[PDB]
Amino acid sequence: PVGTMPEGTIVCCLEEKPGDRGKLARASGNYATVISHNPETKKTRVKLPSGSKKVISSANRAVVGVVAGGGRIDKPILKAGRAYHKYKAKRNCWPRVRGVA
Amino acid sequence: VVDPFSKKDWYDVKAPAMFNIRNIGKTLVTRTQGTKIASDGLKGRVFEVSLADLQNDEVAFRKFKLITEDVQGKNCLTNFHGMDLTRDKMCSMVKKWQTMIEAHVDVKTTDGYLLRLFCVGFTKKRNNQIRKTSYAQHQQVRQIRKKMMEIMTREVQTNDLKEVVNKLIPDSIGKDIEKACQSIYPLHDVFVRKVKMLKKPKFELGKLMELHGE
Amino acid sequence: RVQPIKLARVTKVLGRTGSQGQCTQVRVEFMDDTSRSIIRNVKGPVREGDVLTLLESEREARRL
Amino acid sequence: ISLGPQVAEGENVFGVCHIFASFNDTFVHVTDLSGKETICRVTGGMKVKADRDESSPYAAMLAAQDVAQRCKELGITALHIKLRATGGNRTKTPGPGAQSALRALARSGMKIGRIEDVTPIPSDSTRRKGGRRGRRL
Amino acid sequence: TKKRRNNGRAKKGRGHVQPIRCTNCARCVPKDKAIKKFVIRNIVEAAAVRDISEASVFDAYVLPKLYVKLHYCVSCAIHSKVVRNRSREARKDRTPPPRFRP
Amino acid sequence: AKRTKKVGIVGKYGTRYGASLRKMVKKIEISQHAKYTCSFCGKTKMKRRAVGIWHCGSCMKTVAGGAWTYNTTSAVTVKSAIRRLKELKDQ
Amino acid sequence: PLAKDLLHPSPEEEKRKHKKKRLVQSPNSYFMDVKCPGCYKITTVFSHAQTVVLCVGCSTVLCQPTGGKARLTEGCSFRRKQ
Amino acid sequence: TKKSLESINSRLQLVMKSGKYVLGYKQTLKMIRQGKAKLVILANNCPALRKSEIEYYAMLAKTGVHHYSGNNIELGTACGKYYRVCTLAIIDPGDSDIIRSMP
RNA sequence: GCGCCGCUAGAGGUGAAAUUCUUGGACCGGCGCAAGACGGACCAGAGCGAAAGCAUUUGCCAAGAAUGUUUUCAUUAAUCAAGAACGAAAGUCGGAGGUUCGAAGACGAUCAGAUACCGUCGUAGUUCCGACCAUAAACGAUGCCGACUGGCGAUGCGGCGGC
RNA sequence: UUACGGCGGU
Ligand SMILES: [Mg+2]
Ligand SMILES: [Zn+2]
Ligand SMILES: [Zn+2]
Repeated sequence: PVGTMPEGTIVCCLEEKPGDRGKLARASGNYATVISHNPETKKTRVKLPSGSKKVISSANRAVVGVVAGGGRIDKPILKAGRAYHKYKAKRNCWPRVRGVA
Repeated sequence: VVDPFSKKDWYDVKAPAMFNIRNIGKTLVTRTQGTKIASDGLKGRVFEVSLADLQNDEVAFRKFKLITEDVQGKNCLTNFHGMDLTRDKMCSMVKKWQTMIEAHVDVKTTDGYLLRLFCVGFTKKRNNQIRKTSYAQHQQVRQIRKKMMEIMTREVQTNDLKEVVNKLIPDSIGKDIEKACQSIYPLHDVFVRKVKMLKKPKFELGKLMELHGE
Repeated sequence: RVQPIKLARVTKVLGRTGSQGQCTQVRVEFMDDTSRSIIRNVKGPVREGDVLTLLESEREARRL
Repeated sequence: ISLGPQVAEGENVFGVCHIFASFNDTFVHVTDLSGKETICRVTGGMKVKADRDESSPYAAMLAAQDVAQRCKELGITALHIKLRATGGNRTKTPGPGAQSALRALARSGMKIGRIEDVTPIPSDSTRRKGGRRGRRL
Repeated sequence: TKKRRNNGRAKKGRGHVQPIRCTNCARCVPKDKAIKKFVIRNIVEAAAVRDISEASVFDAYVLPKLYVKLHYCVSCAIHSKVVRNRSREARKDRTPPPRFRP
Repeated sequence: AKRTKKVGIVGKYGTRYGASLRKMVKKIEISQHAKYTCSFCGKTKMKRRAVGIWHCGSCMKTVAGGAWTYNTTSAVTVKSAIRRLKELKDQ
Repeated sequence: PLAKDLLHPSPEEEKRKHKKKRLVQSPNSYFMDVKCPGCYKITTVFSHAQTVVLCVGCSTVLCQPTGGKARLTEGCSFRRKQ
Repeated sequence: TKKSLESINSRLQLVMKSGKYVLGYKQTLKMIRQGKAKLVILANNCPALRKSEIEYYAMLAKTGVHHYSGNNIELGTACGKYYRVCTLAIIDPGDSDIIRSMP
């Protein structure tokens, strides 16, 4: 739990409320940093991957470290066919026709 | 409209029993109004006090820190937090045409009080010396600096905090690494420059009340 | 805040000053002790050894 | 009778006084011995209406008077001095309103203990705002 | 013409020195061209010595000094007149001016 | 032989896709296909499985690392600071 | 000094030059006889030694190699030979 | 990280030049069970239960274990050869003092 | 920069001033934490390096001059078309970082005009990694090797000799 | 703080 790790540690997959089994900063390469505990009114703040800092509970359980799979968006998709295969596994959203067209 | 200096009341601050003058001064804090109690509002206040308004004859260029850890009614009882030199003395002793040597070591006592020690020292121009530069060679410095941090490693790791800071008022450590280095190169302004505190051992309340004992 | 309008006798005149030759530095003594003596600047003709009256006594002399 | 500490005639209580005498303004802020509880902060720019004179030595003079007229009013009776410059990246000399705010604090009924310079000196950091060829007036 | 034998700078067996910055104008100068001045000015401003010691809580208090090192670019060393232009034969000396304290 | 002179691994893309984009891939692509020395068995058998998943040819031990390379520089900076915070102050 | 007879120098001036640069060159080394304390064995050790010389029977260390000229370990019996 | 770790591995290649030794796992396991092995050296890289029984046999044979700070490919070049070696056992030091060192 | 307190309306900045920051409490003071740069004073007509260049400690690695030498080899050398290695700062591509400073830019000023100096803010950049680029007032504006030709005091590193 | 110019040949 984030009430025991000291300030400036690097955290992924932290619960946004106690018991939630892990919600914040989950995707590949992201991490969250804890800052500024408050030992009375037990509640700490963190630094999310959007840069938005957010005060959460002090007993939010959370796994130490950064997510594996980082650097994933550095390589270009580089052609339309490998973007077909990228979104075949996710949803039905890929060929986005311009609304002007 | 409202005066905030009516809702404050003056406490008074005590020193450890190892010092001669025991009564430092008079801090103040606001009164208790609901949550804001008048006992955490003044723990952890550092009282940057020198020796000469805390001893009877000892020098003024050495100051101490004395964090409050407890309040016992009106009294505001303190424990040692660190020392350093005043900066006017700290740069009166840094002159040209001498080599300044310094060392540092992280030592804990036998009492659970991990400290960080800073010591300095200056090569000495001799009494019949005619040449202007009394410089040391670099291997002489590396074995002076090895000898400096070796000695205060011992004279903290011997016994508890109470005899280590009491070593400090006397400031012998600097005299001992004075005498034990002048068969390598002669030195003369050899002080423990700054002492910094790193750990507190669980704050046993009986240990503080011994340090404010007889 | 309220000061006495104090009179003070001059020692040696420290020459003219004031970028037009208009002010003279005088070093007055405060008529009750000669150990207390501030350097100040007056305009007009002086005559070493006389007494002039300060409207307010200690502010500033000429130093950059 | 809520204001004033418990002193006899001869015993006096100390508070440190921060003389931040940089350029362009002057602070004659005074506080207690631990340095946490501000007793009376007054500033040289709060007692002129000219803004050239925020760092004038005369503004520092009457700023020291009111902070001595309020300190002595409360029950704190003698002062330690902790003069600053700007320090750090900037200049390290005190401004014009250093000595006059310190001398008027001695003439206007206040006792003085330890004085010590406390301006921030770095261990070689933080490139200075001038450019390379400096400010060219 | 080469004006001075060293080039205004005290480097001989080097290629590069630390650059330092001027005090008032913050200009980048090398450490060995810049005009240095170490100042041991008393912090009490001696006109106000017999005005604070009678307000002191002591009977003999050794006043702290102020320890400021100046170092100037030569563009501001001449303008603030810490150095003066010298004649071409009275120039070949490195000896500092006499002190004259009392 | 010296078969090609600039393109190297991204000659498989041919004359397509751009000049910066083929140049941008040929660092990532030589990185994701390399055999790395395994830190657990010493052999050069860390071959990339799926993205972020790295595996030994012998001793069969799967390490979850970076996407294209075995140690992300952001991962080593964290691990060097995590073990700092564990020993410093001891929580 | 237009008439220094630079074929006949004094031996004092000859001693205080380099070991090269002399009118005839000659080394500043010598050989020395050293009685180690407690044996009959005279050692014939070279002056500017570079090795640690050990004695044969009473095998203690005799000299230490140092910067120019070898420092003998014990204060010992000692003479310059030839 | 500067001057004097030529206590451990420069004494090691000395024994490689002079004395006698075995390299590899099942050679040392034979030498340590018949008492002829004087000092076994493990890598930083060796698997954790293999380390636990070589240390355990040295508890039985009353021999020394040195935990070489280095990889198994780093200990191999420290031997002076192009293998990788996790475990060795020296059975006869030449004239150095690896055994008469710190353990 | 961010917490938590303290007191109060200014703070900043300039030759002056304004843009700006501020009772959702700024500046100031105190204690804590974080991050990235940078190693002050010691620091010199000191030192090393082929040149560029190099300053916080301890520590694996490999190198180097100088000195010492009654060792060794016995001309192996010197300069060098071709061809190579290294090369400040800025610059480019990609990746981490992003405190400070800050091209561009925005605004304030000052000016007859200000696309400038002066001020607030600020992108690229300055920091690390990898790949490039090979130019500088890269200067001692003096190629390298060799010899000879006045003196004096001093310094630095070895060596030797003495109150 | 602001201070910009002065036709050609003799
Ligand atoms: Mg489209
Ligand atoms: Zn300047
Ligand atoms: Zn493997």
